[PDB]
Amino acid sequence: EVETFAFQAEIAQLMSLIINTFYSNKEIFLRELISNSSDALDKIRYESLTDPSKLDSGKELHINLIPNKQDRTLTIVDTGIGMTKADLINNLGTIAKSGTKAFMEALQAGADISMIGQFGVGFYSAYLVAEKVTVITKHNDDEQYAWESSAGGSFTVRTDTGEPMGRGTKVILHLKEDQTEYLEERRIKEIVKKHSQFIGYPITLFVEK
Ligand SMILES: Cc1ccc(C(N)=O)cc1C
Repeated sequence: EVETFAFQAEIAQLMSLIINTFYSNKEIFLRELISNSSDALDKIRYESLTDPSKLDSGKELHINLIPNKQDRTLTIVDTGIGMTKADLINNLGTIAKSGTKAFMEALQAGADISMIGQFGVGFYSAYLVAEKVTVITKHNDDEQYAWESSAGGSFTVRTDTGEPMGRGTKVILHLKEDQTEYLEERRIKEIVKKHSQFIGYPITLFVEK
């Protein structure tokens, strides 16, 4: 059972701008996704300070980066708070309508795409490098769901029958053919060191056979 939804017009416009604007500094997508993971880990940590059972679904608070050259995917995994089905549908837990409005006003006023995270819509920078994004998520208060979009104005949500996650979010980037540098260990290490050096959770870069 797959449900297909239309993006709000403003979010579709944000995604088309990200896909179509000439902008060479694409590597910032990874900083934005890691920042979102850190924010989600902060939320479950805060909840656990008054209710330790919030971590019954997993005590470890971490971020994993998993490149797969055979599938041409880069996956960002975190054990943060996750997202309910309602959160997924409501722009992955963001205020993306008002954030897009502010972002595009900033762009016409001199800003560049790298400042997207200051407007709460950094997730959509994934489309700088990915032709399709799949988001698998599990929140303590809901079941495990898969969101997916290749842009083009629509996204899908379905219950996920894949590997149970316990709690957290996996962002699977199906990379564009010309963006495979983001599967190379030395390139990922460079970006993490440049942009994510002060993230307060362990970031483990997995290696491949
Ligand atoms: C937009 C978004 C996507 C994934 C996560 C996460 N890693 O929980 C958080 C946000 C705000």
